[PDB]
Amino acid sequence: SSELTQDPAVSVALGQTVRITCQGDSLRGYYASWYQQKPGQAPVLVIYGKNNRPSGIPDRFSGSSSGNTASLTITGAQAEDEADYYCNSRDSSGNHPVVFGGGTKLTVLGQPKGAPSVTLFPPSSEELQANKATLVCLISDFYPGAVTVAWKADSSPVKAGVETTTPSKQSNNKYAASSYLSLTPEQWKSHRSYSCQVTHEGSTVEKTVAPT
Amino acid sequence: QVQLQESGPGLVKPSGTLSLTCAVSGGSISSSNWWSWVRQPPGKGLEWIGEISHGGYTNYNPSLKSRVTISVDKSKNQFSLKLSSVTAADTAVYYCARAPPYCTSASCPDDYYYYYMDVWGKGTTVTVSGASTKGPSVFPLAPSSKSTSGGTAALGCLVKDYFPEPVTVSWNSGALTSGVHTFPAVLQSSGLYSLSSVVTVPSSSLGTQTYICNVNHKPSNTKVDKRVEPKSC
Repeated sequence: SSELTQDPAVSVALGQTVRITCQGDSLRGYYASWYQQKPGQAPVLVIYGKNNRPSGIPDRFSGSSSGNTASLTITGAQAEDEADYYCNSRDSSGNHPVVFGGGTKLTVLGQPKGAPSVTLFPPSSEELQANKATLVCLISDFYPGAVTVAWKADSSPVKAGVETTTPSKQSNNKYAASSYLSLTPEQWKSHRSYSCQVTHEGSTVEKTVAPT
Repeated sequence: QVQLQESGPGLVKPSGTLSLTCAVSGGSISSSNWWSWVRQPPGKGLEWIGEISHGGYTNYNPSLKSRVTISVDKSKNQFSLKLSSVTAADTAVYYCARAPPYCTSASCPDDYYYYYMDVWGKGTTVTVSGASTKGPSVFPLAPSSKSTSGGTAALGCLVKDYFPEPVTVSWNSGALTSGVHTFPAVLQSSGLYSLSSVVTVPSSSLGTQTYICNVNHKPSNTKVDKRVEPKSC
């Protein structure tokens, strides 16, 4: 296609080599640049002028091009190379506006799986005295990035007042999520306990807190 | 050594005008450089907005040209972006950036003045919405025996019921970075956000150190510094 295109996703095994390719008419006679972006972070230039690495970029990144395609190669991929990679050009038309590829999300396979670390906080004294009550269930360091969360009041299920996030990618490529249970102060103070139950790949971690 | 920092309003009303500034440090706006803007809608890719040189010359994305003005302020060493008639499609993180002098047209005398953006700001989050801004209510998440496991204790801060995004959290005015985990916000049924930030610390440091979370909600011009102390009582 004439437009600047790259596959939306590709995977590579730890320590293997992967080539990310961009294709478009604007690459003809053009020295492309490439940008790495991780969730929650600004883009970082990794290749410019077809094949030049900025200072600080490791030598396992390289670039090449011919005709209407340009490629970013990662040789000996490491876990920290998991990111979205965008190619960049300027169109030959008009006054040459800047165009980005759609980005290729690179998954690095073989990273360690992990059960979630779960911390459950009770309502603070300050919040209770403000006539509100929130339990905070923080869930981190799990891989793969899928989880389900359930809450208990004493031994019974409670679903009113529950709000739970989608999992988010941490800097170590594991995932995080949080779940909040809203209660009244009188409900909190009159129960024996409340529990957060986190299920991840068939196993469950439950934490319990009690008023005191 | 050029570094860039965006500032923005957080919320812009629909059909209103977005105004952003980028503060340049470690270099002069008057140097040969293309001071640039890029944006990224939530969950989507990068879109270049435009560029300006110190002399006033501009180039804009043709799909945005009719609504964009980029300007430069020599004396304050800043450049800026105005985007008029905004809609929900303009909700995005906006980045300022620097591109060195370039020449990519076939008519260029030289070929080695490549185009690229090597320096990027942190980004500022712009939400186009008719709803009202609401500052957060911050509560401590005290360390206790039940939030401690062996030699490591968790403590944190709960940031409740704010709009729009984002909130940033630091600890001890930035002097505490190890073990800090600020979680992505939940979007509640009310349309308000809440998030938590937790730090893991040695359990033997709980009596000897002071822990303060610094919550910044720039959209509502609110900052809260919340002391987090062990439970006791």
